[PDB]
Amino acid sequence: VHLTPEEKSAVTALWGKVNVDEVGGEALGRLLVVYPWTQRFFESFGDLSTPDAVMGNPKVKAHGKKVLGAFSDGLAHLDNLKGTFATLSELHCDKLHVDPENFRLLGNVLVCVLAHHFGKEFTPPVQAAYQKVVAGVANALAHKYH
Amino acid sequence: VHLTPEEKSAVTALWGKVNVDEVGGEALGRLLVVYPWTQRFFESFGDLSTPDAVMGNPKVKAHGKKVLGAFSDGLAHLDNLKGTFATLSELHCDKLHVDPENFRLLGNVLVCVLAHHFGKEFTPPVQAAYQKVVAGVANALAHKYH
Amino acid sequence: VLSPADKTNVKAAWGKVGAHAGEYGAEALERMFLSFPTTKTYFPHFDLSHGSAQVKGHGKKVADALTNAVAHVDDMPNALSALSDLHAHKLRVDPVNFKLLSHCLLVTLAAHLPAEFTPAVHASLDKFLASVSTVLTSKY
Amino acid sequence: VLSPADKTNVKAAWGKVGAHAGEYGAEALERMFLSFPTTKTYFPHFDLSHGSAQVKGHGKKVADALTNAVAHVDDMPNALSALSDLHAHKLRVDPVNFKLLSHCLLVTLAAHLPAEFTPAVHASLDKFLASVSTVLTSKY
Ligand code: HEM
Ligand code: HEM
Ligand code: HEM
Ligand code: HEM
Ligand SMILES: [S]
Ligand SMILES: [S]
Ligand SMILES: [S]
Ligand SMILES: [S]
Ligand SMILES: [S]
Ligand SMILES: [S]
Repeated sequence: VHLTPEEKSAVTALWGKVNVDEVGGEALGRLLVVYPWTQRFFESFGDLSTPDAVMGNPKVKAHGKKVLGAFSDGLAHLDNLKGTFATLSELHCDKLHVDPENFRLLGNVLVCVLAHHFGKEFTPPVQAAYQKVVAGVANALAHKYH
Repeated sequence: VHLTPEEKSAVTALWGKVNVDEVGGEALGRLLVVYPWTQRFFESFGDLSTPDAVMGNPKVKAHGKKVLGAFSDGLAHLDNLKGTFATLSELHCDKLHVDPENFRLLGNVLVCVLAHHFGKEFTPPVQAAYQKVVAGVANALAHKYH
Repeated sequence: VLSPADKTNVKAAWGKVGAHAGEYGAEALERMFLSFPTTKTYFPHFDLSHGSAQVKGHGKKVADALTNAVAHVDDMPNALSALSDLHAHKLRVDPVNFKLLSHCLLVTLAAHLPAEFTPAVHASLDKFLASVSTVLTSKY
Repeated sequence: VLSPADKTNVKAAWGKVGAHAGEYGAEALERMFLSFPTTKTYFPHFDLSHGSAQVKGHGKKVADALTNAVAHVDDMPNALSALSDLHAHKLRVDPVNFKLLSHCLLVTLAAHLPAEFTPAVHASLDKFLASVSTVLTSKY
């Protein structure tokens, strides 16, 4: 996907301020709470019976850290997302069979987490740039379905 | 997209029996009837007030003929759908701003029309092959959003 | 909102389905499993091969649920309440998948009822299956 | 189905929105127009530039509709009946677009209410906006 230099600037400046140890777990936890059918894929994570149990679950925080690292890798390779996410696409598509609509959902939850964390700093133009990114990541993760 | 030789065989044998002057208008008409918000894009077509008016509308039949020709062109270039639909993608995305979910809808309506026309000949394996095709066409038409 | 004409159309088309309802439900399931392979992960304990007795038996259950919905079209949330609990709470079915099964049910009806599957009836059946799907996903 | 806890959560969060409701509706609209440019074709007679008085005035109408839905959360189809007629019949809004505006409304709430936008309240607000969207698309 193609961001303008101003879009790249907006995305890069905000991402350098993200707590990479926490935001991934926050987005994954909210995905499991808001879209409860995604809990089907995380049976081995233990207690997901309540929102507090989800957000306090150490396996959720740990796995969210890996998810955020993949988004960081996408941000560094904005015009080769397909090659970047190739092995991840085979995992999610060929072995896990996650419906790709859920890639869009997780991306939109990440956008909600960034808005929550950054407040008025997460301006409409900054959001518009992040929507391009999360859409490109979702599309690249789904290429093995395409 | 990649069809197996058996999938290609199933698709090609059925498509050679399609009435290319009628099936496109039938799918477009049913799209306008079943998903009425798509009528927003066809104000210049005249009377679309009732299902009979839609299916009997000569502009609907005429335009459906062009849509079916584009599907035929996709069937002939199954591994360069992106290049095949490039100018069509710019038209629908950059100038018309059709939401790409509607490309999937039209593809699924075409599948319904083929099932109606061919009956038991439209077996589950034949359908599965056509779903791969219409998904690939929809994805290629949406590339200018991607 | 199913209109009066929609309810008449759905009653008529499903009434013509008759005692084939079980077979058509099984065919719609096979269509879904072959066309949309992600749906197969919900049935790991099924044999999904053609002619499977488990798919045939399940297709009859699906058809009977739709018949119940038709017979109680004005009161579908109540009629399908136990089914919505099952799909959302226990099975945690992805809502995307109801669109896939609904499409395969329409394809199955189109392939078997050439006279009934007019554009108007097609529209009514799509609205009906969307209404059933809305009820079955209402309980996450 | 909005649970009792969902209704409490939605009442609380929207109650804290207070007299900013109009401004937040306008911001959600701007977010949608910039993030999802296809939505702009529904407003060709609007000036969609930042600070537009038409967007500000429309955002107040949107906020007032949601406030009406909150105040009549048990009877939303009736309260929003005229609005559902408008969007489906006259404007013929693509149902996909309600998901886009709902997402931008959540983003707007998240950006302005850091204390209220907990995971539980996030879930309740998403279900609420999905319920509003279902009503507004029920009339095609
Ligand atoms: C933007 C979307 C997503 C990204 C970037 C992402 C990223 C990742 C990463 C980096 C891993 C670890 C792979 C490894 O250990 O080598 C992973 C694993 C996994 N993901 Fe995701 N993911 C996404 C969406 C989803 C969604 C929506 C679901 C379920 C609803 C899901 C389910 C899983 C599961 C079950 C695993 C564990 C697989 C295993 O350990 O074998 N993913 N994902
Ligand atoms: C698989 C999906 C589709 C295919 C293959 C397709 C194909 C075509 C073709 C071949 C044309 C004629 C272009 C020309 O004259 O050079 C066209 C035009 C058009 N299509 Fe589609 N179409 C698709 C989906 C849609 C949908 C879903 C809508 C609206 C809901 C739509 C709206 C239009 C409009 C308004 C035009 C006229 C544009 C103009 O004349 O400037 N298309 N399409
Ligand atoms: C029109 C839509 C649907 C209808 C009417 C329907 C109906 C039913 C019925 C009647 C049962 C059996 C209930 C019982 O035996 O207690 C059932 C079970 C089940 N359904 Fe559905 N269903 C629908 C959609 C789906 C979809 C889209 C999926 C997943 C892709 C799904 C997955 C399942 C599963 C996994 C079971 C349990 C089967 C077993 O373990 O024996 N259903 N459904
Ligand atoms: C939560 C979702 C929504 C709510 C609560 C809502 C509410 C409203 C309200 C209250 C009005 C004014 C009614 C009147 O003045 O009589 C309106 C008008 C309108 N809405 Fe929405 N709406 C929603 C979603 C959408 C979406 C997704 C679109 C398109 C992307 C859309 C497009 C329009 C348009 C084009 C108008 C007419 C504006 C004008 O010509 O002045 N709405 N809506
Ligand atoms: S994940
Ligand atoms: S078209
Ligand atoms: S299976
Ligand atoms: S099912
Ligand atoms: S505009
Ligand atoms: S709106």
